[PDB]
Amino acid sequence: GHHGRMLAIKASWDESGKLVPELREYCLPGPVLCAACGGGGRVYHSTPSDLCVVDLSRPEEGPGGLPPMLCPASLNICSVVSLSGGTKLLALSAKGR
Amino acid sequence: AESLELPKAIQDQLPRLQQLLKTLEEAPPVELQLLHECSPSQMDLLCAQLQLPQLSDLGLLRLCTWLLALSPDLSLSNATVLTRSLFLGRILSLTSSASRLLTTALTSFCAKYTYPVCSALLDPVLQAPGTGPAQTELLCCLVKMESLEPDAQVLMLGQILELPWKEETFLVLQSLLERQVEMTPEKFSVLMEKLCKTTSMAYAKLMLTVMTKYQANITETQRLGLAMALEPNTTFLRKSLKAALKHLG
Amino acid sequence: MAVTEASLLRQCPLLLPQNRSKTVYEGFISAQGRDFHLRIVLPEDLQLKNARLLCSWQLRTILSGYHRIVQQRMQHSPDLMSFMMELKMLLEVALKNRQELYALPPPPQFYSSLIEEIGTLGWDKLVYADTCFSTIKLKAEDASGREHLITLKLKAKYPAESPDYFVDFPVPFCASWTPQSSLISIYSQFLAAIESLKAFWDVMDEIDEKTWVLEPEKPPRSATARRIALGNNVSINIEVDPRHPTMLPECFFLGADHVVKPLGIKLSRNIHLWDPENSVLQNLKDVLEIDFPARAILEKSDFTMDCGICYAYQLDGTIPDQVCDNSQCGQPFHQICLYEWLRGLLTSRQSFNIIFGECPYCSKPITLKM
Amino acid sequence: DSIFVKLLKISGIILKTGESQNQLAVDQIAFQKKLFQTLRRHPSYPKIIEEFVSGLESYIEDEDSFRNCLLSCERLQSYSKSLIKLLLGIDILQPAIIKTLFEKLPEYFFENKNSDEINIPRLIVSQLKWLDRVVDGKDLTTKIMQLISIAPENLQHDIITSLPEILGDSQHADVGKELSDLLIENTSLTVPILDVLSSLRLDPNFLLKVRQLVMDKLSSIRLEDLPVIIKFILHSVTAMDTLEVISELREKLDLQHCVSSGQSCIILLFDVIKSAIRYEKTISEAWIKAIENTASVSEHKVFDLVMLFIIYSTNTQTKKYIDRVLRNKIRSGCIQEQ
Ligand SMILES: [Zn+2]
Ligand SMILES: [Zn+2]
Repeated sequence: GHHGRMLAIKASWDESGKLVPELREYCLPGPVLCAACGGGGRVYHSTPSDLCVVDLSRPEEGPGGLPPMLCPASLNICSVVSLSGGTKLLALSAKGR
Repeated sequence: AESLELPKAIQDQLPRLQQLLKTLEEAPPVELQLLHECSPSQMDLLCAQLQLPQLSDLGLLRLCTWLLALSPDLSLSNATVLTRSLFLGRILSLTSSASRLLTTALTSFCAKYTYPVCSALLDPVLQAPGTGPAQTELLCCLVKMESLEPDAQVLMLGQILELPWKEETFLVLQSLLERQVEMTPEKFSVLMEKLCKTTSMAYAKLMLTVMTKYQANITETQRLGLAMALEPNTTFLRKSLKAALKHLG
Repeated sequence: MAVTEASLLRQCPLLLPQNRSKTVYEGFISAQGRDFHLRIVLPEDLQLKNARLLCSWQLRTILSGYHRIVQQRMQHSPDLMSFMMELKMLLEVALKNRQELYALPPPPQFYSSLIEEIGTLGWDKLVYADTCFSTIKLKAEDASGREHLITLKLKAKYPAESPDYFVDFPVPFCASWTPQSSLISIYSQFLAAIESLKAFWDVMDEIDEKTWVLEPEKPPRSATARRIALGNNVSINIEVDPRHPTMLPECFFLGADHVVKPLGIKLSRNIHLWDPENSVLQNLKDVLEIDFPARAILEKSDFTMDCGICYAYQLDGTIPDQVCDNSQCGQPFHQICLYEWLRGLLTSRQSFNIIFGECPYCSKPITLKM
Repeated sequence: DSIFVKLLKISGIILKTGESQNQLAVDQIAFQKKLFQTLRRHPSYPKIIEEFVSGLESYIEDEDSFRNCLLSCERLQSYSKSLIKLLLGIDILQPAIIKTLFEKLPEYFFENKNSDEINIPRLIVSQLKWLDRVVDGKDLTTKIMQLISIAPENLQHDIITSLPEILGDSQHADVGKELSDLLIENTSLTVPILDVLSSLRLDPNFLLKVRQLVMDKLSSIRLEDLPVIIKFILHSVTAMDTLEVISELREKLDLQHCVSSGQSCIILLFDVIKSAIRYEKTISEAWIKAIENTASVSEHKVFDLVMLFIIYSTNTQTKKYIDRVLRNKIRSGCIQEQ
């Protein structure tokens, strides 16, 4: 969602020994403008304040607690996974650059 | 008399069930999973029909262990119907303090299914006449178990408080309130109102213990109620009670 | 009440009959300081055999893999009353398992009062505060100039209840927590615990500098025992009393039984020449009439001081202690290894809880006392 | 500005604020006899003690003043007994002081471990230990028992434990009966009662009675307490009460019934039974003579086997006799797979 509802799904297979879908619904800060996925259970999303990141990687997660990258309002993000060294992403910052 | 049919699987496994109970006088089966197919109405015939009431000290105890393994939890009403065939006879029938087994068995069972257990049984044990030391000592142990979590001591409170107050209610209730069980002032006031309606040694100590732990919860108006409630000169330890009272003022 | 005219309202306040024939209830249900939507349509008669139960998509999330449980509950349940009792009991269960979604602090009490009490301490002290502000860690100094940390874990109401206080030093730490007590209270208590051990830390730091400490390796502040090495292939394990550290400790000897004998015998002669004015080392050197080597570690970096049965140091806490009474072997072993060796062989002969046998390497008489 | 503090100063003691141990201007004997004869010669001599104890009770309403009044006196010519202790040495004040001492103490249920981690309940009870005269036992009793009835666990547990130093010789047996009264009435406090009864001065007949009154409710007892229970049974056991208790013991005991903490204390029970039977041949001989006399029933139980293995493992003089009994039992078509 835009008003910062995030939906998380996973396979649980717990307590009955049968596959049950483990849902969260997170309510994250900020009107979310754009997001993308990076290597190792990481999502880069953006609010018109800040460009923030979310680690799902550890069933899954109680809260979805999140740092910025101190980058500005990037809308329309994109990711290329390098695996050379670290991950290298491409953005359009809100001002038009 | 009533013309009720047990589920056809229970009428079928009714003698396998009668086998298994007998077995438990000498990890659980599927036969115990068929109780989920009983309504409390059919279950009521079924408790009487398994003749759970005559199980040994040993026999009952092993059993209780099995019901507590069950994965879909037993419905409020169903869980209660059970209690009254399982224990309530023996509890009422108690003369000398309950077997370590029935304490254990009851307490362990009470540990999972405490609201159905205690929502059912507490009232009648106490709404029975000729309730003696033998009966109280296990409802003493009920409240005193670590397992009886705060939330459940609160639910115990909603129940202990809805009963007519006599000496038997107070002694158990002091020991629930002895933890510092959390109170909405809604219930604390009623406890205090109810407390404030009286000659008794039990009640003396009850009031005293409230006013040390829930000093914190004592309003001006509740301290007036306590001034009212301490009026008596039959009150033993009055100096203590009024010293504690005056110390709030 | 008995009737669900009144018992329904008294147990589910937030269930409002829309239709005249009390057939559509709607509105809410309460659940662990959390109200949720509900829209619960009955048939033209009061029957739950057929009933529509629709929800918030929020409610579908929390009734994850109980869809069938509650479908059972609808068909087997007598009344709507009883259904709601169960649906509450059931939500409480679902959420207490999913208990990792909860807990908002009281900001007018907490964040400020915590900033206030840390100001009371001083800002030079604080070393760590968690981004949930749940954990913090604080620093104090000894009179010696040693850093001693304290971890705190905080509740939603810090000043009301005790914060969980975790700290390394060996005697059990006691914090007189009142709702009136603060970070400064427990900090003074922490300094009190530091100074009762002030002589103790000095005796331990002295031993750790001047002697070949063996069997705590980077010891914490919690260690009261200190396995010192002396010469090679004999050791002394030393437990010290923290309140009387300079005073005589219980001490005893590991190694070859021909090497331990004169040392024990000279300790028994010279134990009255212990004096608590000197250090532990300055009393042991004149009691046992020896010096200690300074870290035969760096020269003897591979002397194979391993079991020589299993070829490992540290088998399940145990150390190479059992040795050969021989100048030419001197090979250490473990209790478990030497026992599973000497019991397995024919030749081995046991008195009561002792085995006499042959040393594996040199085939000389070796004794094991379990 | 009270007759209490005034007449204390007259009789030759310094009554301090309450922050360090109270000084004493005269000898303790001199103080006590002077305070006695000064209250004697005062007009309204029977009525001065009411005013005396009213002044005292109003004085000791602060914690710390009272606590310093309970603590060791400073001796100028160098420690001594407390001001309340030296008052208690005076017999005419004594019953009144008991009355007061017992009246207020439930204030200190929940204020245990104040300032220097000292229990004012233990202080106020330790004012009654080794008293060289007691005027009234029965008053003292009925109040101590009513206190015991209501009070939470460790407090009363401690009173129980301290009862042997407190009580005079006339009032042993009395207490005995009413403790057996408490025994049936509460289980939790089985242990210290027992310890007490065995550290009292009583008649052995009564002890037989209570021991049976153990034995009947022994299914109701949580396991933790059993060892010291059964230790008590096997020190109360005579040479002549051997098979009696043992047959009864051997019956009532279950060890199917008890079952992670259960297993550990079962083991520790067996340690304790080992030490019992290890440690008197009286039991071993008669124990066996009580298992051979159960060759009748095919139904003799897990305990009888495990117990045999035990007496063979521990007791040495009997090895032939165990083997003899086991062989004459096992041939008979008794002990088998099941
Ligand atoms: Zn080894
Ligand atoms: Zn060798």
